[PDB]
Amino acid sequence: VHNDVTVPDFSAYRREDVMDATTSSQTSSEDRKGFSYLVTATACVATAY
Amino acid sequence: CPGAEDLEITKLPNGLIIASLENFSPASRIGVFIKAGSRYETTANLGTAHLLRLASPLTTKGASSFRITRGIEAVGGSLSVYSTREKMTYCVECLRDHVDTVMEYLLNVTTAPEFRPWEVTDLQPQLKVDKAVAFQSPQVGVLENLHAAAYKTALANPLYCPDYRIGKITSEQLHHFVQNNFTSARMALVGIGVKHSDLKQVAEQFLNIRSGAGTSSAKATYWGGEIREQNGHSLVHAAVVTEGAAVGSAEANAFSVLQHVLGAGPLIKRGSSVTSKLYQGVAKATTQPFDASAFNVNYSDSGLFGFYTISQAAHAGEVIRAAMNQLKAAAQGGVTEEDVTKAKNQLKATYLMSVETAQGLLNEIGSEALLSGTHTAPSVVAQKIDSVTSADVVNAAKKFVSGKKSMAASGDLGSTPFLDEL
Amino acid sequence: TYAQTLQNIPETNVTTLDNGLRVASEESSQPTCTVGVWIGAGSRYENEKNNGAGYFVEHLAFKGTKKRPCAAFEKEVESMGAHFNGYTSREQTAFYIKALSKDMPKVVELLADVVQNCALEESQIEKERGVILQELKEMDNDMTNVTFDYLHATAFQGTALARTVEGTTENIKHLTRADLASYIDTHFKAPRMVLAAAGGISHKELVDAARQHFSGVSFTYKEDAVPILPRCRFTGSEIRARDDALPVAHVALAVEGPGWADPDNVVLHVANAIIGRYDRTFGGGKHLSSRLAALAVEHKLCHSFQTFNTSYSDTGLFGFHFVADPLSIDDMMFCAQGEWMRLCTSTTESEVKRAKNHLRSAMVAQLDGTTPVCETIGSHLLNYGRRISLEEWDSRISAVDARMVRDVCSKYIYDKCPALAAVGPIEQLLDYNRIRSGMYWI
Amino acid sequence: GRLMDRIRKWYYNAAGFNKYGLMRDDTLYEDDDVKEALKRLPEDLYNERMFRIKRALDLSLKHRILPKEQWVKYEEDKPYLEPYLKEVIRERLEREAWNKK
Amino acid sequence: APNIRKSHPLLKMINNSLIDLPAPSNISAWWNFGSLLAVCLMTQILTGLLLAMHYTADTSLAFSSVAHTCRNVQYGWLIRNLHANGASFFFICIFLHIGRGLYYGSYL
Amino acid sequence: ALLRQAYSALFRRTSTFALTVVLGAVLFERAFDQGADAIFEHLNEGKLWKHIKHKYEAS
Amino acid sequence: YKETWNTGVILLLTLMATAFVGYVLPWGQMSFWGATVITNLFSAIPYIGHTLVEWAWGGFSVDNPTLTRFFALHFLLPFAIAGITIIHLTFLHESGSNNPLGISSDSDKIPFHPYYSFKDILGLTLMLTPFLTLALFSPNLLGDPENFTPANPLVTPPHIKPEWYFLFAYAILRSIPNKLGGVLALAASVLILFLIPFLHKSKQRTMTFRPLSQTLFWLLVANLLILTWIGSQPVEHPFIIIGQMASLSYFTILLILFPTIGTLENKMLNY
Ligand code: HEM
Ligand code: HEM
Ligand SMILES: C[C@@]1(c2ccc(Oc3ccccc3)cc2)OC(=O)N(Nc2ccccc2)C1=O
Repeated sequence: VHNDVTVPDFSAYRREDVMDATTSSQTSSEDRKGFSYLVTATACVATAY
Repeated sequence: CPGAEDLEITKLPNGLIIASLENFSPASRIGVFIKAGSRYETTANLGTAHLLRLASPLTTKGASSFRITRGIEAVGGSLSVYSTREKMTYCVECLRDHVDTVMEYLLNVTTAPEFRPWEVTDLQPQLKVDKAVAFQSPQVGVLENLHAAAYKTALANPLYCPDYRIGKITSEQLHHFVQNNFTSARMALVGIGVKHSDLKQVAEQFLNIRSGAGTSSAKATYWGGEIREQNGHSLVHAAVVTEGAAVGSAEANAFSVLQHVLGAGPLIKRGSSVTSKLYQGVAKATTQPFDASAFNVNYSDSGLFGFYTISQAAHAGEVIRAAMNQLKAAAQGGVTEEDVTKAKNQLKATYLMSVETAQGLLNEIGSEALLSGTHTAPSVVAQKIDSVTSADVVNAAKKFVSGKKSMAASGDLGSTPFLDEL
Repeated sequence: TYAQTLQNIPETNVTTLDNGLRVASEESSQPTCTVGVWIGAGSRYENEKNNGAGYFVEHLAFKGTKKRPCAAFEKEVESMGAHFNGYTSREQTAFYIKALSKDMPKVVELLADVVQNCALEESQIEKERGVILQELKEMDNDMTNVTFDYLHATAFQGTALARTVEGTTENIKHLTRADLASYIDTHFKAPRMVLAAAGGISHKELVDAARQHFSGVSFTYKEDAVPILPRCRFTGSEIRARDDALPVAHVALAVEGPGWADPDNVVLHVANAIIGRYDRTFGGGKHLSSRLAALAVEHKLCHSFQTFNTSYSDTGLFGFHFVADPLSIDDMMFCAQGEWMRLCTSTTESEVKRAKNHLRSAMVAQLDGTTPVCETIGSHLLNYGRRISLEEWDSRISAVDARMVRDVCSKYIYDKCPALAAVGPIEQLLDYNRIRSGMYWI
Repeated sequence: GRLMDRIRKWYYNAAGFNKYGLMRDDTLYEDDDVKEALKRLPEDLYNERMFRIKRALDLSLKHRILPKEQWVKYEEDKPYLEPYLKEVIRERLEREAWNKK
Repeated sequence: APNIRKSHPLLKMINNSLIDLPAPSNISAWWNFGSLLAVCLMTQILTGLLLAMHYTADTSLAFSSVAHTCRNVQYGWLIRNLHANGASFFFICIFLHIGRGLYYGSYL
Repeated sequence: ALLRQAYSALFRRTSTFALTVVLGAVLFERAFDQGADAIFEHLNEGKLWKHIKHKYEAS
Repeated sequence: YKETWNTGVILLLTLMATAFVGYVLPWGQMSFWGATVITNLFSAIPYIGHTLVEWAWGGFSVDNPTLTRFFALHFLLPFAIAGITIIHLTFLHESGSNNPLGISSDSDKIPFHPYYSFKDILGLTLMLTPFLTLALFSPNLLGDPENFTPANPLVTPPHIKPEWYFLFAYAILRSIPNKLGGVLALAASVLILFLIPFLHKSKQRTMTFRPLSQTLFWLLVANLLILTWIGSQPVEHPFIIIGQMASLSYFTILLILFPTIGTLENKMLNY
């Protein structure tokens, strides 16, 4: 039954700031996105140039 | 700063009954009760009442389909229509300060429908859908067949439009139905969270589809037939009944009490029903999951009484027979004087709880305010109920064992017995 | 008028029996009433070993106590026309009775006896063990619930909220009479319980019987200590359970919610009111005010859809769920996400005006009878540690405007990583990345 | 006096769709409003409209018109769709007005 | 249709070939040369036009018109290099595209 | 909290993200060209006409 | 059928550019000076005008780099025309063809083959006769003898006159004695086509049953003839005034009379 289903462990992949299950993941969200989007925004600058 | 209030109840010269009640609730729930239903249909217009139920959102002379829906939603209101084989209720709920708004719509829908040909054509395929979801409960299917086996006419008519007629109902049929049934003398404008003078005013100054008793329904003739639907389901639902008591029939309370004495539904979650003669009996007979209950219906000119079961296919035989013995055993004085005392409590309780919700209170008021333009005090009703001897009950029980029975069952009926083996 | 009716509603009385318990009730003039105890317990309080205990308990809480074995317990309740129901969830449990106000006291005794002296019949346990296993197979066919379980299973993966209320197959097959016992003693405790009642009952008469049956007082400060649960981490992710043999598909998408105490919840509930809900039997059809509902009808996008703002102590799930044919999932998700974007970006005053009215009548509806009102009381003290009148709610609702809906919605929704659960014939539902993009601009 | 009537009758005749057996309404460009109205027409009125149109297209491809005796007469032209079309537009404007807050 | 990306007769085409197009989840770098070949084509055409605008097809002027392009046209030399080498890049990519095809039996 | 500040002010709204890329490019170009030209001329000190010019300049 | 129409206008514009750059290639006197007049039209654009023209020229006047780039353009554009034709027919098939009565033809459709394949091949040979007759018996009826004289940068022909298909527009360009004003009138004379779909007030699609519009229609056609004729004459009385009249009425018929009359006709139908 579905009750016996659980999401595997993604610690071998999680970013450092969301590795701990008892910590809000929202507090590190803006940084996690700010960084990824920074890469993208920079690639856009290099491309425009 | 509000307090208590009276349950007024005028009754205009044209026969329209008006019952109101201020409970100072922040929410008002008005409704238009009417004596209409599949009961009044004939072979020719079968299902017309079902479609009419779904046609509530169609355009009227006063409001368009669009404004009816947008208008009512504009003020967090709602509009719905409930119906039985013999009565149709159109009620609207909304916050007090919007009763005026919502009212225009309730009015238009019940008295000024336009049943535009195209809107109607578009709506009919809905009958298929509405009916498909309803029939997901086996309960609904067997009750349909039940009334079809119990009667030869009127009440025998199904509550959901038969398939061969989906798409064939006409605007003329809807109009003629409304004209010959939605008459001032068969209607009642009931309301809660309102002031009689206000509700009373709306009725008279707005309700125009006029007087008369309209076309009267044919009398309900008992058949005592037997319909079996072999559909292969692991569970077998079966119902066995006998002509019971009619609405208001003195013999009503007797069956009500016998109902609660035999077993009228669970009271404890996942708990067994000990106070249930019928359940306890079936339980002793079968080891597998099942369900048994006392069935009971009261209509204007008739009623049905018996038991409804649900059991695995292989044990249907024993489960149904077990339920039968519990009825005989009861017809043969096998009813304690304390049993009748307990049942009378569950009955008084049930009734009293039924009116906790706005939907239940309004339905109680209007139901009675329709079939007798009056209102029995919750004490007189209790006074009438407990004043039911142990004899009465045993008699009701006898009337069942001796009366001609009709039966309906569906599922893998390979082990389900025929009415003449009970 | 409306206002006046809100002010004239009888106030909710509260008192605390220094042993830790709280007794609250709302008085009316009804010969009938409902009373029960709302416990701050649930699957979230369980762990890997005792998951499904509180549920296993919920099954025995009605099969008899020490003072009175099964048959005796049932007969007594049945014979008085009272109704005994209850439920167990993730952060909240409840056992309540519907009966004649005339029996409020005997009931309170019965409640106390249930929560304190459950027989936990060794033989009944093995019997319910098989019943529960059957209920898990019954519920496994309830897509909507399989879907919300999965939504929690991934939204809160690795934590406590990830577990289901019913528990595991292994737990149910091996939970011990001692475990259930331990569960009860550990959680069913005065400071974490609320005796709620509504109908025609004397608050004092209620509190009196309360003192009489809920007596055991505490000495230390830790016995008056309600344990704060550890945080449950939210995770933008998805779980895809595919079975093309299923007729329809269920999809649920959600972002992390604030949690009970947060005022923003009034705004989220207004927002959800704008989007509303729908199913193929809403006569309103193509004229429904909910844009998503309109589109659903027009394009036949789904069989039904619903928004939700599920709260908890410190978190919540704000999202929506829909059922659609395998070939219309993509368009539905497209419009659903599209509407969320409109919320954060282009909400109208008209939109909220309507949503507000809709919300008011919705709150008023959750107080329709003694049981629903009682449930409000239990839940309110247990979550807000106090009852919140309809007048307060209306006060808060009235303050909400388009701008507010946008900021709040932009706050919890815009450019967030959602949690996704899809069950059934879901091949048409595009990948996470595509869905993730539906979280911004529009 | 009867100026407008005179003018309309002249135009009708000058227009000439009646030479193909078409009613004024048969000639309307099928925009959204018209398409909706057409769907509300009773079966017979609809089938009749269709024949008149197919017949006219046949005349158009043949480069012929109908014999003068079969031309529709100004006063016998039946405005079969106008009533429907007006309701349709009336409804549309209501939705439009209403959706503007 | 609810969203333009699918109803519009032109976008519909872009959507069905570069947006919603179903692609195998495991194709490797060897499946990159199709798009690269497309870009060479667009690149070659664009640089070719630019060169053609200063070229002169006549035996007495061909050689020098190319010289004129590389020596006098703003970035003429650059555009010529990009065109001449682009042709090589085109063949490198077509050969690898072919290799991938033979190896993975794409020719089926 | 630069990544955080940058996200809210620049990267969140698609509009602001676009303005950030425009100015970013403007700034980048000016700096990249200058630095690039410097690095190139430095690796070729004394070989460019820029370096030699003064000897024959005599306007 | 707005998309079919709009792409239709793009096709016209592209064909115009094509014919222009193509006409310049033989490099006769008319090729050169026409290339001079046309390119200098762009210099009328304020601020960027001079800059764009010199850019397009690749120098300070129409010269060799103009010629070589024009050849390349002339070679390329025809293919853009072919491609956009596919888009044209693609939008068209979304609805299929309209027809002379302007009423739905769903009740009476027929396969393109062999009905229109045969009809089309017939139309082909009918138009092919004049074409070949002209080309084979009167090769130079339409060209300017001036183009049989090698371009001379220093001598401008006395009467610079464009190819017949550009005369009406040229006429309009000259109506406005102000450089920029005349250029705008010229641009508008063609771009006015993008506006047509929005000036439709008739409740009927075609003009078949609209006698007043039909008159207005032929007036417009004749107005075009007048402009064509005017564009071939020298700027002098009475041409100048006749020209401005025709120009003014051209725009008046399209922007005012057509929608106005369309509305007027609706009322005469009692709509
Ligand atoms: C499939 C794309 C193309 C390929 C493979 C290609 C290849 C080449 C090659 C091999 C050369 C010789 C380069 C050299 O000088 O050493 C060449 C020359 C040239 N190509 Fe292309 N070309 C392509 C497309 C085009 C297009 C579309 C045009 C013009 C519209 C064009 C115009 C020219 C011109 C003018 C030259 C002569 C100038 C020069 O030699 O640099 N080419 N091309
Ligand atoms: C290179 C130019 C063009 C080509 C090759 C072309 C080709 C076609 C073809 C083959 C058709 C279908 C048959 C027909 O009805 O004639 C068509 C129809 C049409 N074209 Fe063009 N066209 C061209 C230019 C234009 C222009 C300049 C306009 C408008 C400014 C235009 C507007 C249309 C429209 C609206 C139709 C619809 C016909 C109907 O009423 O059914 N076309 N075109
Ligand atoms: C064939 C012709 C032409 C073709 C299409 C035209 O349409 C335009 C094309 C591009 C830009 C503006 C108009 C204009 C001229 O090209 C050309 O040189 N001429 N000759 C000419 C003579 C005097 C003044 C202006 C032009 C054309 O007629």
